[PDB]
Amino acid sequence: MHLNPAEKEKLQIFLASELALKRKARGLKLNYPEAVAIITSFIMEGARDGKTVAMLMEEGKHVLTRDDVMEGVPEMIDDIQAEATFPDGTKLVTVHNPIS
Amino acid sequence: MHLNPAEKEKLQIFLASELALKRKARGLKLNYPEAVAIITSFIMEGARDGKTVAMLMEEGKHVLTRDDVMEGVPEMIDDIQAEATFPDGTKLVTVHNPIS
Amino acid sequence: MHLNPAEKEKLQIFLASELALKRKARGLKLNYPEAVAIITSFIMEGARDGKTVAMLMEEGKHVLTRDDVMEGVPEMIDDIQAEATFPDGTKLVTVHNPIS
Amino acid sequence: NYIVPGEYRVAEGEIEINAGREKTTIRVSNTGDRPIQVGSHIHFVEVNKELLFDRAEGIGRRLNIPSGTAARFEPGEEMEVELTELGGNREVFGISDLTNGSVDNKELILQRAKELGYKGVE
Amino acid sequence: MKINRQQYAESYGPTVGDQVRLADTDLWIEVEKDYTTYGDEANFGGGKVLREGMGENGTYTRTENVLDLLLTNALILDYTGIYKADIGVKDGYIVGIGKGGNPDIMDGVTPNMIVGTATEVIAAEGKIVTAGGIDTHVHFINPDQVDVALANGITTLFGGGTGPAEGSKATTVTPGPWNIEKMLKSTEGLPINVGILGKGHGSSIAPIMEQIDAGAAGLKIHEDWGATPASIDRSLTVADEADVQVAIHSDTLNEAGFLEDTLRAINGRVIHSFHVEGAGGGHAPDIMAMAGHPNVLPSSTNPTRPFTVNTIDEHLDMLMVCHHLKQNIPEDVAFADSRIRPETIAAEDILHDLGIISMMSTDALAMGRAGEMVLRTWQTADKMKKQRGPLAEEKNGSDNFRAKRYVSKYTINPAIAQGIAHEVGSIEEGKFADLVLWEPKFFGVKADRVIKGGIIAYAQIGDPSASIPTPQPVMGRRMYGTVGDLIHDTNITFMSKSSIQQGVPAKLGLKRRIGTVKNCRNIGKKDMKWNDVTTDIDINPETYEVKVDGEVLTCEPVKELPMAQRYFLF
Amino acid sequence: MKINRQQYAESYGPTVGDQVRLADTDLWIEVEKDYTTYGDEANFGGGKVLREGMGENGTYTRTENVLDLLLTNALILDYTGIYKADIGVKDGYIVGIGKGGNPDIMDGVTPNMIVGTATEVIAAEGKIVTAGGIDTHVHFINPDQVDVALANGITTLFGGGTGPAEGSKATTVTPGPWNIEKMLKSTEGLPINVGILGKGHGSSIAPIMEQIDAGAAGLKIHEDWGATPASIDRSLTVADEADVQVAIHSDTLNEAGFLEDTLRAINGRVIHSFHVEGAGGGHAPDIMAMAGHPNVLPSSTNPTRPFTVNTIDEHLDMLMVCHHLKQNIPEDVAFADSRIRPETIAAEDILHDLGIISMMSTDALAMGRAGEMVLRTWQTADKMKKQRGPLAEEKNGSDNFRAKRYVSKYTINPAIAQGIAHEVGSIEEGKFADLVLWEPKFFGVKADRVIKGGIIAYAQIGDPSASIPTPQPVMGRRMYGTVGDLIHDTNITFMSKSSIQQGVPAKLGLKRRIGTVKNCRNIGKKDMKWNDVTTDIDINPETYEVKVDGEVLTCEPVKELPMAQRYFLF
Ligand SMILES: *c1cc(O)ccc1O
Ligand SMILES: *c1cc(O)ccc1O
Ligand SMILES: *c1cc(O)ccc1O
Ligand SMILES: *c1cc(O)ccc1O
Ligand code: NI
Ligand code: NI
Ligand code: NI
Ligand code: NI
Ligand SMILES: [O-]
Ligand SMILES: [O-]
Repeated sequence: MHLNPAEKEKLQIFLASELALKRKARGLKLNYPEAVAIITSFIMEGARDGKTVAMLMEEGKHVLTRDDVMEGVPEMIDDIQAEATFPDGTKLVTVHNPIS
Repeated sequence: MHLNPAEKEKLQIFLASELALKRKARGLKLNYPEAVAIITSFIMEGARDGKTVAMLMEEGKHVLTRDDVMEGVPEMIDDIQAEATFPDGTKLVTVHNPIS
Repeated sequence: MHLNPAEKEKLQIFLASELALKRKARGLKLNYPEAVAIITSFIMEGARDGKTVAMLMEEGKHVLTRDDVMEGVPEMIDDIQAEATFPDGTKLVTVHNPIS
Repeated sequence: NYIVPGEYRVAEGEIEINAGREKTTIRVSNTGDRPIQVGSHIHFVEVNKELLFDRAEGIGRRLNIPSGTAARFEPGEEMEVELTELGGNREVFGISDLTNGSVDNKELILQRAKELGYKGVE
Repeated sequence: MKINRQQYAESYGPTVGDQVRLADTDLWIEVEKDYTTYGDEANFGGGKVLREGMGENGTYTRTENVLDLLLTNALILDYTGIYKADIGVKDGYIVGIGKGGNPDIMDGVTPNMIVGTATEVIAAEGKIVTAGGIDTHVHFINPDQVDVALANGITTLFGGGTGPAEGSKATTVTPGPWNIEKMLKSTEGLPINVGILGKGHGSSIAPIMEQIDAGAAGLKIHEDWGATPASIDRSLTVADEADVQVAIHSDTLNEAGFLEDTLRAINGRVIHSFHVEGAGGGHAPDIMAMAGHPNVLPSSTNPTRPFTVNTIDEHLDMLMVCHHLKQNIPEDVAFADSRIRPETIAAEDILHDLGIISMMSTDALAMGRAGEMVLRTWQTADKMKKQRGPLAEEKNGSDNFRAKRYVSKYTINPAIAQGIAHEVGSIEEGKFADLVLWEPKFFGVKADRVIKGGIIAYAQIGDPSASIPTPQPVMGRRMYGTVGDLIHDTNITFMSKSSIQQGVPAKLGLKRRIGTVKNCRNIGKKDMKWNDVTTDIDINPETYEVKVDGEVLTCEPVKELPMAQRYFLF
Repeated sequence: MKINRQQYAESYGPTVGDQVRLADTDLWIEVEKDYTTYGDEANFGGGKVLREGMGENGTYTRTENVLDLLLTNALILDYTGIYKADIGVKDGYIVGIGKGGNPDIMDGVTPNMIVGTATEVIAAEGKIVTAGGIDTHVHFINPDQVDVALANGITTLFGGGTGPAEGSKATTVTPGPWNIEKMLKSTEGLPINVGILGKGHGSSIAPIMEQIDAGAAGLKIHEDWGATPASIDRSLTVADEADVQVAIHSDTLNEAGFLEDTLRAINGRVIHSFHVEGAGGGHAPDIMAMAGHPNVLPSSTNPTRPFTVNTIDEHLDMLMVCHHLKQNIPEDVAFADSRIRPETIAAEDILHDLGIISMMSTDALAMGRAGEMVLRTWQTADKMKKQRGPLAEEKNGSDNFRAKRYVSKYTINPAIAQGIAHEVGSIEEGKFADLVLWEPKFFGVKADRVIKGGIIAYAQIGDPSASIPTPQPVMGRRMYGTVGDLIHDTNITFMSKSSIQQGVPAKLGLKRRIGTVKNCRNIGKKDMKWNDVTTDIDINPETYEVKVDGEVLTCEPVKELPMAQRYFLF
């Protein structure tokens, strides 16, 4: 596979996102690390799909809403940042105030 | 996400439990580490759901039965212990003789 | 669970294979590490199922085809090697030119 | 009773910066063709040569703006700024090498400014 | 020119009278005073104050009142106050608390807090800064425990053990000269401050004392080695000669004595009473009465902190499985029922709030959680505010008095108990620069950056392959203070005076900073900051009812805690 | 007996005239010459040539012209040529490039390249071998950054920082004697070569110079510390006395001057201009004009490399969030728009292709990617071939001229700029054996094996529990060169002449190889290999149009790059 250090670390984000999505599916309000994991994995999968940085800046604000997360979690998350390999190489995505 | 060392380690248990559940779904009798992973992940997800320590001590004895696991595995597992964050903070669950 | 170093490392292959299978399911042509992960996890799950080394040498050539992967990926993968615990203990599987 | 973790409850009132120091308003012009942004704590006489203002009125002074903020001058832009007095020992070293000592040495500062072509030595 | 207070606090952190919520608790801390000069605040970055000829002095060499590091705009939470200041560090020590910058141009600069060519900058605006936690009940069982501790803001581990040997799994003991030497060598690789306890057991002085001369920093008396009148007496005789502290886990079984017999053996000498509530160990059922005595320095361990609806079920089962007790053997059930008591656990919450229990600690990996001493201190303070109200001593609607009482329990009080408060345990000039920065939203839960000896040792930081340090995944990671030989200069090995005089560090090749244990034998309860109450504690032998000043101390368990499921992935 | 060329290349790697594709790019390199004697090629294994009495000499002791290591059948890609040779290493240095084996029986053996009893063998047949990359813009923020760098073939990190402190997060600076000493000690544990930059800020010589005497290898001038005429002047006065290099991130804000004022302060002295395009920092909008001057050694940082459809969106947002800029504050938007310019980023691609920008670098964790300097160099060369065609200087349909121009940017040119090219930066006899083996299919993406000081430090290798090393999972892993004391002998700490003369290594207990920085003050643009062009660069202040020789330099961004989604899991 030839995994480099970042590829090994970022597998953890996907795994945490899978865990969080199972918790959401059984009706739980998500906590701070669950919410971050879901939005982060969404960004990295979007890059893999070949979306633009600008599409993901927009979409990342609509992945989770206030009624998906516990009290205070929207206000704890000022942004979420992720780097992934786009068709044009690694880029940084920053999602501002992802949960309104 | 701000993962601490325990949160990183415990992602591994969930992953091993997902692996074991896929092996069980395709008809395999589970082995010792598979059985432990499934029961452990069940306990940690129960805490996340907001069950009590006493509910999980009872439920953990009914997650896998003798006919789910290979010969000798019930007698190899004297107990399974896990710590997780309950609504009232971290607690230890011990499941005694989880597989009869 | 009593995980040894190899068991911990090999959980990563299963996780990468799950990631790659989700990318394939949403219609993406797979890349080099995705393709390797899928075929590797297939081999290790085959051993767990109790298939022979010779069955897996044959089957591993039919897990992914040219139209599942990006241009050049078939020619990048000369073989895939994996060790897993068969009913008769650890064995090495080598799949030659897995993607034609 | 909605809990925002770590939130502030600030007291009433306002914070007066540079309290008790003399304030001076001056007009400043960016005569150059590239933008110039000036921080709160640069000795004002030592700014970019192409800013035209009465250089004597920048001696011993800096911008009366919140600590860590900056005034921006677009190419060709003229605007008024408010200055406050430097404090502490009222000495400046380095920056443009116009002072290298007390800010009281107005004569010497302006002679160096004029020789090096800092605009507005009057 | 005036700045609105909301905007001021967003740019520079809070100032006098402003309040800040601690994590998702009900606890509010208020800025008591501020060392700044408004308009001359220090800050670092593009077009900011700390630039050459401006807020950075370009003249002075490092020796000339210049700092190695300035923490700008810190909100300090410490036994000494809750206040706003810059913190200056030099040669790995706190040298100045006040106002940093450049006296050339700024008013109010503290004279030894010059920002110069030699100065690094950490922005602490909007952070809470505390001393590193001092955990005095550590079992050295699994080296992975060190990162767990750093992640929750602990910087000093005092205790014992050789790894997962049964003696170590039960007791905070590194026994004898050879095991002590081996663990002092191991310590060279641990990125945290350390002190080692020897076995406080023997009927002759020499086998106990040779541990102190070998490099132990104190002793542990534990019932599993025989917490007998003789072992208690010989250990305190050694401790009084050697100037080190003795910790005790007393005879739960009352085999050779009841509590009054243990106190007679102690004979008025200073002692640190571990897990004084007694679920973690001690004379059944009345050990917690120790906390009323003037010669006792009393600590709790953390799993009883605070009293929750799962506490008893979790403890009874934990005790039964760890002691190999059988639910169908009546003596085993009677023992468990005598040791795990809702009456004493509930009263323990109140004794913390009243300043009668002075310290917290973990009992890491024996009966306690390496990374939850700080966490559970604040959960306890929060539960007490909800159930008892603001303390009578509070003003302005703040919880400052409670916050100073509780921060003292895991910073300065353990350091005083152990004889190490000359080096660590508080943000004061002249002490080692062990500092923890917290985002208020994560206060007491997950540390932002842990500074050890003036260099970051541990941080919550992101992808090492990224363009910037904040992209996911953000997790706790060892920083450059832990790497190569810098681990030696950023951490202290605390040792007895006698081992230092005898040259043990040179004999073993220890390269770490060597800290001297001292001034542990002529202290008492009165020396515990904000937690100095002596009183008659009565524990009813039939009902386990706790009384203080004829008042029954009872309290309800809670179903939910802050600093819990909002934060943790598991 | 004759061998078909396809079969020859499969067995021994390519020979004269054969071409090899670099990864999944359009770039082809051609073997220019071959040192072998056909039929006497060296190879190792069962029934192979390097056996006692055959291709291995059984007579000579190690001192007698015998190698410690032979890399057989390497395709070298270097500023000195693209050619086929054996590489011989001894005492951790490259001692021979030519033909290895046994003069007893083989023709054409290079006299000091005897394979003897003492010789290890690495098979390089079918591999491309390059010098280790030299990254001269490193922020030391997160120690996990070192493996990221090794995995993409970087072997030397020059820069500064103390971990995730705000000064370090912005600037390549280890400030002052104490922080420098602490980071030199930290370096003992980092498995890569290192040089530390001090703070290039001050109005007096002594506070700057004391950093050089403490063990700094150079200085960094950064606008966040005040990139003033005084700081520039004093730093270059120090550098000229000390024989170290100065890097500059100029005054973006034009606060104390425009570019012409910075050049007047420099006064013709040598300087390394970091991120010369200016997205990473510098006089807005015209800093990139620095790259035309004969006394400037100009580097790019990597996120602008090359110009893609996501570049501007990604940079504008990155700058706004990292500077805490608000989208509704017009001065913040004007600043961002003045700094992030498609006109200068597009022209930067062409200035690389023309040899006007001489070097690449990362800006690791401040505004750049630790593991993408090599990656993005080749993506840029590939994009330029697609858009501009083969360079006029090419022959035989190969891209050899472009490949030498581009490999120079991250190997020899940074090494010359820093004063360390006597030790590192190229595959030449007499230089340290820092070598990177690449499978062509992964060239510039993932290194196969990274050799440091003649021992493998890092490798892509599989399951450590397997019968053989290739079974999954194959990932980057630290090898024996990083373990125990061998980390000292395989890596170099680069230091000033003065710190070496003053005995800093012995004072601090440094065990690493000590490299001397020298010959940095009487070089210029003309000394940059294949990248030596001086010219008048005009940047239009209204349109940001770049002209060179009256020609507007414009270029389109691309939607896709090679060395991207075929390779990476994320
Ligand atoms: C196992 C080991 C200990 O040290 C304590 C308790 C159990 O169950
Ligand atoms: C606990 C303690 C008090 O003092 C009062 C009430 C509870 O529940
Ligand atoms: C955070 C930290 C930096 O150092 C840079 C940018 C952000 O967003
Ligand atoms: C870029 C550069 C050139 O020289 C020509 C064309 C593009 O797109
Ligand atoms: Ni105990
Ligand atoms: Ni204990
Ligand atoms: Ni820069
Ligand atoms: Ni930089
Ligand atoms: O204990
Ligand atoms: O930079």
